[PDB]
Amino acid sequence: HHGTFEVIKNPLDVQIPSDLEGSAYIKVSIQKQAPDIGDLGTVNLGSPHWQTKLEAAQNVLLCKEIFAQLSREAVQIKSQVPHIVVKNQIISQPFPSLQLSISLCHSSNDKDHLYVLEHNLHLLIREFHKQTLSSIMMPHPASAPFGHKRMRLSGPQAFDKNEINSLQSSEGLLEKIIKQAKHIFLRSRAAATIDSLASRIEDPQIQAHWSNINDVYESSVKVLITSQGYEQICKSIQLQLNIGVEQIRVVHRDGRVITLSYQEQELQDFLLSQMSQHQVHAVQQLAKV
Amino acid sequence: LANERLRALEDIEREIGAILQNAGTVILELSKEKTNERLLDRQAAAFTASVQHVEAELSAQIRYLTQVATGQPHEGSSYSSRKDCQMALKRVDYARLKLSDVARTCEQMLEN
Amino acid sequence: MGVTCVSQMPVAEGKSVQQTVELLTRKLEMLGAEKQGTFCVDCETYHTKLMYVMHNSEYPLSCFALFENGPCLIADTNFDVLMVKLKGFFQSAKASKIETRGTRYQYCDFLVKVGTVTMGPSARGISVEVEYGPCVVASDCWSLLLEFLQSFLGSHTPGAPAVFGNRHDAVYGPADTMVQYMELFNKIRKQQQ
Amino acid sequence: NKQTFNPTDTNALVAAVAFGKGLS
Amino acid sequence: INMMEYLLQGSVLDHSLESLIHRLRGLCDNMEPETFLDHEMVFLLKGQQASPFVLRARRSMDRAGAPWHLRYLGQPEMGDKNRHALVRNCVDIATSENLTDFLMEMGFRMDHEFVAKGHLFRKGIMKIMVYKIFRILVPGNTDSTEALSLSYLVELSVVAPAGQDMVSDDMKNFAEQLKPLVHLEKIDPKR
Amino acid sequence: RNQQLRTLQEECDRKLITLRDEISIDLYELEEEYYSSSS
Amino acid sequence: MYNCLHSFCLSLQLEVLHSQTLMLIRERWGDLVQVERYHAGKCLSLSVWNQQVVHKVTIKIDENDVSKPLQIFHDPPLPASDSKLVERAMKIDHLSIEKLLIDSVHARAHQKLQELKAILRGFNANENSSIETALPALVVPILEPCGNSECLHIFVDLHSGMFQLMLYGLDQATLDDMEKSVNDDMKRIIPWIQQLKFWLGQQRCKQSIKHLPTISSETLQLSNYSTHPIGNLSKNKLFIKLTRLPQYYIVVEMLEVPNKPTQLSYKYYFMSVNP
Repeated sequence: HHGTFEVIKNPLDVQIPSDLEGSAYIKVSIQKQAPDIGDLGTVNLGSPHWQTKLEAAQNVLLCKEIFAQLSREAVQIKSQVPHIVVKNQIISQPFPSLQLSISLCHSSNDKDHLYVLEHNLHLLIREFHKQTLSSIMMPHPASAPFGHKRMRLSGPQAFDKNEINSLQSSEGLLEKIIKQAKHIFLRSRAAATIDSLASRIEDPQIQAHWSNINDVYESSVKVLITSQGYEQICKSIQLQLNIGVEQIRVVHRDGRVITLSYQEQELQDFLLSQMSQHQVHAVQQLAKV
Repeated sequence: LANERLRALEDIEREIGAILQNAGTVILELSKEKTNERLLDRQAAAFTASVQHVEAELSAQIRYLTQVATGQPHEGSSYSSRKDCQMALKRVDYARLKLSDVARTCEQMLEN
Repeated sequence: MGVTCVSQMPVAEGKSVQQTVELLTRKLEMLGAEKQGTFCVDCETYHTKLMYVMHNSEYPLSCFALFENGPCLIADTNFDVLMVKLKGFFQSAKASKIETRGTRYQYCDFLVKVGTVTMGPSARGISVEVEYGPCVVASDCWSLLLEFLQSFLGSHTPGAPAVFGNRHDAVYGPADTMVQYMELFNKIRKQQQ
Repeated sequence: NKQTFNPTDTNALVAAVAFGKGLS
Repeated sequence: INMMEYLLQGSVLDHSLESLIHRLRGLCDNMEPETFLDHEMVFLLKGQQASPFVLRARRSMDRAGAPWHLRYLGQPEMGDKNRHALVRNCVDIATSENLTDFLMEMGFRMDHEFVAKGHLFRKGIMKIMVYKIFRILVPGNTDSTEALSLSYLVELSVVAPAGQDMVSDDMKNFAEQLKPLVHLEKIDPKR
Repeated sequence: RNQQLRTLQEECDRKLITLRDEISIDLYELEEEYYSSSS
Repeated sequence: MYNCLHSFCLSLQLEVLHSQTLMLIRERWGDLVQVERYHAGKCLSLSVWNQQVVHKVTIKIDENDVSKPLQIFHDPPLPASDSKLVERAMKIDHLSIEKLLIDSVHARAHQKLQELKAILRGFNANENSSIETALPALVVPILEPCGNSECLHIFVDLHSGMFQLMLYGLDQATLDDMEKSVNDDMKRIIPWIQQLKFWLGQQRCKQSIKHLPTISSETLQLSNYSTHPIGNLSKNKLFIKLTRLPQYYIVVEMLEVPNKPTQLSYKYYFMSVNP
């Protein structure tokens, strides 16, 4: 879409094309009450003024490409748990109790949200724009043709099939956003179960500390069970939990690893079974003292 | 860069100066008492020097354009860095909003 | 990249090649190995001294140029095209094309490849390759390799490949496997029968 | 009206990069 | 398959290079310059036939971790399909860092060396490269360098599979975009 | 234009990183203080 | 006056729709919906779920009783009969085609699922399979008390007809072969859902003894084995090696109760050992 505008003498004035005047923004959201297929109903909504209206039009022209990429990839490429699209919505089911919806909102077309995912969407599409216009492609030796560096290293430093396939990845916009949404959901439920346990039973204490460096796919905690006044003596149960995209990994202070799942009954029974052993180790560590 | 604009507007000044001084000369050569004939020569010299330096500057400018003209649209631009900076500003704004909200809930707990 | 050992299993005084191959594969599947594809190795010789050009299906974007004792090049796939351009200084030395074919098994960071060697249409040998993954220093892990080889071979177990003989702290690389393959191919083309 | 190349240079450089005339 | 290379060459005086660089920045893609620096060697093999075999080998002195590069270029074609650029058969190979020893053991002999320093630009599938040629004496060292002339050399190159018409026309148009400053022509390697 | 925009971006990034570190420190202290009470 | 205006009126609307379909054919949908006839000003017809992966809709006005709006006929394809999903592939008041294209295929899908449910309830009464009405899907249990995992989920995708399956712990190599088999006929689904029932067993066993010093395995490898009594157990059995003290085994054997198809019966055994 050529984006030509035109400028005319009045002190000065501009003329933007139609289809590009208003204000349009994307919106992603997670809920639980499933919606009807009733897609048609409802509607969604000191510098030179030419600066303001020009950049508003550039923003509108950007938000169209993102949704065109997402909506073509919804229908053209197969996945698991398929998708539906009518005009301006995408509806999806990562987990049997997670519905996310993506929606383009525009104001030339009228007759609770996760800001992180909307912010990340622009960066995904811009980093997709870069790699046809960057230094990696240029070849330092004058004789050599154009092409990515690693894929000319792969000749005289004999790479093999795994490295090659790890170097040519074709992953799309919906994939990564679904994955980030999943990890956010799973992390929030793990936090809620730990905190409900901490608030409901007070026979042994339970304490959690979260990490400080974090990613879009993983996270970690340290959980520690101690008695109210004996924190120095009896401290022999301590867990490192590592939360991924749909699993949980648990490492225990004595060389033992378990792998949970995205259901919270498993994790709610694990901690309880450990709070059952704390009391015996507590009596041992005081029978020494 | 800007020097080019400055010289062009100075040339505008000298254009109107040449018109003014020519009008002055022809004031002098109607009055019976045209005594300041040395100064009549002065105003003739003003006419002369003005016209030549004006035409000199414009001819030089045309030659300079004849060495810098190529007839193509010059498709460089600076859009990416501007998107990146706008992203960073709204990230800071998000931060400021969440901070104010925490502030008010702490404010209301400290007060009972 | 990992340490690799290449050897030849004798035909065992009877039967055919297919019977020995299926016995070895049955032992491997009994141990707990699993199929993960196939493989092929070829070689060609060139002369006006002798030059060797080899390809490996494990490294699909490389060509190996070898001398008997000289250096060794790892180029990309275009190298053979360059040979086609020469055509006046190096003959192809026809009737010297040999290949090994088979399937590859993986068992917990090990790679086992048992193949049949063909002089074109006729098969006259069996080759066994065992490669370890996480160790890059030659002879550092030689004990694990010996134990595994004694596990699925019993007798006929080789030992101490000559390429290891440079007793330094050098890093084992993928060009040494090609030296071992060239030596094995020379041995088979010498013995025949 | 100022000149900005020199065809004898062109000849020298081309005949010295297409084989080593002037470098040995 | 086989590939072909189309070439156009010219030169520019070094006291007007800034204007040419500004124009090339304005015409080419929106990418910053590279400023390469390469060592070059030529190997020749003299057999029974009159025409000896010739190969070129390059190395980058600026970026560490770049493999060596071989190149072979055949005789230009006299066919009358494209008549506005040098059309030749090229083969290019990326090679590990023991190329000289293997080439010497095949039978090749080194002939001459030089060092090239300049800038690089891309426009579509067209490669612009503007560089200055140095001279190497006392061949062991690479710091004994003197300039060869008072001018930089300019190359326009396109590499593409065989066939592939209407390419020399676009190269001609791009060359004519630079006519007041540089005059690019087809020139034969002989004198 | 490019140089000015990059300088502004760098300043914003630095401010966010320092804020995150300070909030983490306090966040660590708050959890410890809260998680060790008999309620 | 009314007749002339009504016509022109009923012709501009038709053009609006053809344009939209062509535009959609480029961007998103693409070579999955086709036009088969457009004589201007009178009617058009669209085809969907063609057998190059055969179903048609037609919009049309005709010359009698001018007071009628556009008419849609689903007669050639023949849609399922429900009093909510079928009077909503009728109204064309909203001027958008995709919001009609998807409702037709959605009302076909919500029936293609029901006659799978009928194959199942034929196989076995007293079932508990259920059907979701936000997205068209059927959830079927494999053992009797379970939770939202651990259950096979069957989806139909509106854009291309086919079936899509998932199970949480199942490996990819098996799902893709499940999928083809069931996408040739809707009654090899049964021979496949007694094998998985023997799959969910090993999953409920291994995870139960993971906090203990043991090594689970699905096959031990020992000579004798053809005269000893252990040559007379079933084929769905697990060996549990006790690591702290070697050469001791617990063997668990799973058998199918033949009275009713959603339980198993468990037998525990104790064995020792010295090929």
